Amino acid sequence: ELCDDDPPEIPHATFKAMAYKEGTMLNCECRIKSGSLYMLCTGNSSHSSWDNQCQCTSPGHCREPPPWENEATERIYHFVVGQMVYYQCVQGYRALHRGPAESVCKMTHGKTRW
Amino acid sequence: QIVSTQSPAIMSASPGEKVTMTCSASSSRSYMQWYQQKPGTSPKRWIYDTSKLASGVPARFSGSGSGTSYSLTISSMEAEDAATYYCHQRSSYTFGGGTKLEIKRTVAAPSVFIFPPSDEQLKSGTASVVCLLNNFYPREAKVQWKVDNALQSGNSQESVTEQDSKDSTYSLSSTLTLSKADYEKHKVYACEVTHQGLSSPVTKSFNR
Amino acid sequence: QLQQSGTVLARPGASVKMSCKASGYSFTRYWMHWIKQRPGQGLEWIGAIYPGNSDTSYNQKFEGKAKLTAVTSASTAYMELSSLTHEDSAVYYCSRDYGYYFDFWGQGTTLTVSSASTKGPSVFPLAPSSKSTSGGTAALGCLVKDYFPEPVTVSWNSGALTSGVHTFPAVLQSSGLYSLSSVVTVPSSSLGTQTYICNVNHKPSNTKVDKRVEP
Ligand SMILES: *[C@@H]1O[C@H](CO)[C@@H](O[C@@H]2O[C@H](CO)[C@@H](O[C@@H]3O[C@H](CO)[C@@H](O)[C@H](O)[C@@H]3O)[C@H](O)[C@H]2NC(C)=O)[C@H](O)[C@H]1NC(C)=O
Repeated sequence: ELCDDDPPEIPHATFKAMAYKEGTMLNCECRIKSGSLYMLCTGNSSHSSWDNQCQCTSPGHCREPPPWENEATERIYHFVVGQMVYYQCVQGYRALHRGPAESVCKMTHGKTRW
Repeated sequence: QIVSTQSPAIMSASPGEKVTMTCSASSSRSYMQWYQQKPGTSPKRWIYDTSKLASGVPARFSGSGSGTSYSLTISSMEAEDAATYYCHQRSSYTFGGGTKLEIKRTVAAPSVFIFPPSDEQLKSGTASVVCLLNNFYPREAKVQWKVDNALQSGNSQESVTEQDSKDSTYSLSSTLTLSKADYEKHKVYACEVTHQGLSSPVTKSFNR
Repeated sequence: QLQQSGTVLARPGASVKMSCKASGYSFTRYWMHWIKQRPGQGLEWIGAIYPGNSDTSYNQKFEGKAKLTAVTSASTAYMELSSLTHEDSAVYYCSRDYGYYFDFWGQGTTLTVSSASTKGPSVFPLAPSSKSTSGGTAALGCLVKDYFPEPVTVSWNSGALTSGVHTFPAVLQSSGLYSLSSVVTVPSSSLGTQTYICNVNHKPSNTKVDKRVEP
């Protein structure tokens, strides 16, 4: 139940999820040989946590993982169906839409979309 | 690098018996996965995150463990469960050695047959003597070759079928491979069979 | 979903490239794993690849033996396998990674590595006699000898006979060729009335023989 679609890139906007849903995959990129590819948000009946840790060289949901030694750009997540992110306007001023609610994953008759 | 080890390698269960199989880590782990595999197919997800069953996995199966010691458990054993189970972890992606689970049933004595080399094979210059042990349980059997009361070694190969789908039995062939020269140099060809279901050792033979 | 290339043959020292064509999902967004399984033995992790940026990772045993690549425009993952030995003869699986577990696998690719060349089997009868009788039962069969590669196929009476048939796994001989026996148990009384023919088919060599077995 993973969203095979990337969130829409809106001009003058930054998209971030507050809480990541159980099943989310964050790839670990910067290099990091030994092992450790991505991090899985998963846990038992009572808890939620990110499974692995990532090195580098050259409530029902998980909380955003703390930045590691080398990580570029906005993180390339792999979200799950039903995950919701929020857009924020930084220095670009437009707020004709009062109540902010967009970007959710839905299974539209077989294919995932934002 | 993390390394999984499974115990046992092979185990038998009568229908209804509780079955338990163990997998232990060389270094601490958070979760353990199990996969199932039957001959001629791909491994299939079975248990993930230590205790969580995948879709379609029977309620009889449960998963347990933490730290460096984990286990798969079948509460009541059913025919459908005979398989190999591989433990697996998402830290370094190594697999365990696998536990092969089989059906335990009452002892059955092997029927013992011997076949002399066909006439057609003797033209090509080779002789194969075939000893067949049919429909027995359990798998453990010893077969030996003796030519003119001389114990042979190094020149025979064995083949064993998987557990039959209805009988739950095993069949075994032993083949003595010799040159036409060696074959004619001798007289008596003996197949010597040792099995739980017999008053061992039983000898099936023929004179050339 | 996950379609792998057909059975490969190779000689010691050679290389081989097998494929795994993904379909029905975004090839870019998922890790692709490769897994070895030697005849009889267990599963071995070869490595993984992210086709979005070709970030690969390997098991230490296969650092210089396996090479993992992908062609995004084809939706196909590849694995090249160098300086092949007998210990590379196995079944190779590609599978998609769902984080929790590997959720889809290919049907696998059988690599056989040998210096033997394709050879059809010799089929010898295993004739029933007093030896080869056990009470009410008699046992008869076919010896399928000296063939390469696997598989051979054996049926009895054009597939009419099924009960009592045991066809043993092939054993690799020291000469480099495979061999097996196919065997069936019947009533001793039906040995006079019923006629018994094994049908041995070896597609790799286009050979096929029907052998009649009799007392
Ligand atoms: C899944 O559920 C368990 C069950 O409660 C979660 O609770 C606790 O998890 C922590 C691990 O971060 C464990 O804390 C440890 O406790 C021992 C014994 O008191 C202590 O000596 C250590 O210093 C450590 O802090 C604790 O065992 C465990 N609680 C219970 C009651 O078992 C757990 O977080 C979840 N799973 C995992 C893998 O953490």
